Amino acid sequence: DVPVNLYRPNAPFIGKVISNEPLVKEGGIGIVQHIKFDLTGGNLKYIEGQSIGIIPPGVDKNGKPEKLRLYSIASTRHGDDVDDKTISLCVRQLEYKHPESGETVYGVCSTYLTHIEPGSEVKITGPVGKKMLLPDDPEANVIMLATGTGIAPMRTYLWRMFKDAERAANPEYQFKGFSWLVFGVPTTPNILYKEELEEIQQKYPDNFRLTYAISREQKNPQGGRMYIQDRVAEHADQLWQLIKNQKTHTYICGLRGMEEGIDAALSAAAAKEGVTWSDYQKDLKKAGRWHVETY
Ligand SMILES: Cc1cc2nc3c(=O)[nH]c(=O)nc-3n(C[C@H](O)[C@H](O)[C@H](O)COP(=O)(O)OP(=O)(O)OC[C@H]3O[C@@H](n4cnc5c(N)ncnc54)[C@H](O)[C@@H]3O)c2cc1C
Repeated sequence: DVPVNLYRPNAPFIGKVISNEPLVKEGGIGIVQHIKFDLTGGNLKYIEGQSIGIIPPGVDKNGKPEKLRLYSIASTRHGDDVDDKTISLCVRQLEYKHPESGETVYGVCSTYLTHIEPGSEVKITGPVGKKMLLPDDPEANVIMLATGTGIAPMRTYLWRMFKDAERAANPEYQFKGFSWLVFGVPTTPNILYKEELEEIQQKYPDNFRLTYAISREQKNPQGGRMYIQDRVAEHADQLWQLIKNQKTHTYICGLRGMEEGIDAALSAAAAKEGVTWSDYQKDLKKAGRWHVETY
């Protein structure tokens, strides 16, 4: 029932860019763009929590054709316009240091995508992934630990839950559980979808809690810069008591390196009640209630 690999890299869907909008505001670090693709002409269908491949043009340094790169789908199954005609991505331009031969190195597929113009055609494959699916249970609790572009699966959950046009389009999914997003970025202009995240929390103050960890603007109790792991440490007992509910799911998305600090905090929380988190977490993983996708 879950759509997967409707398109494969030997014969990918040639979609077309509708829009390419900036998500990082003035005064922020880096470039993250919201890119929306036209899916008409084909049959790419997808749900929340899945990814797609994009194959960038050109060859590598060895002269071989470039391979696909996976990106978390940033839209619900219906697309941003709730017309079931498009798909959106949340793409950050990878750029890095001198000791990788040169000076600043720019990632192939990410630079391509963040600079791509409306009207351009793109090789799209997928969808893929069953690790990050949203439960159909409206009474489910959904904890969302995200940094940077790991917001993208979170945005698909939240939009389906809380957007007026989504509610009207999903008679069966009228969310009434609780959801809690801890979102980690370096500055306030780097809060992707800040306006819409905060508006969702205004409409649904009892069903959505939004928590930020902004490193360049906030210190943890030890005097260091604030990260997502610090906010989880700070709310560890609440987060543990939510996790004990049979209906509670937890999603972790973003660049790799966050999972350790999150675990040590929940380890100290669980231990208070004579539970070793790492084994309890094994059972949550088998139960399909502990979702992680870092990269
Ligand atoms: C399931 C999944 C979902 C993803 N979702 C998203 C998403 O929603 N948004 C998004 O922006 N990205 C996402 N990514 C990452 C994305 O797929 C690409 O890896 C990323 O965009 C960079 O690709 P590129 O083509 O720009 O870089 P490449 O040109 O392949 O450059 C990457 C390579 O350069 C090196 N490198 C990278 N960073 C550094 C560094 N700091 N120092 C030294 N060397 C380095 C490594 O060898 C790495 O393999 C996702 C990845 C996966 C696996």
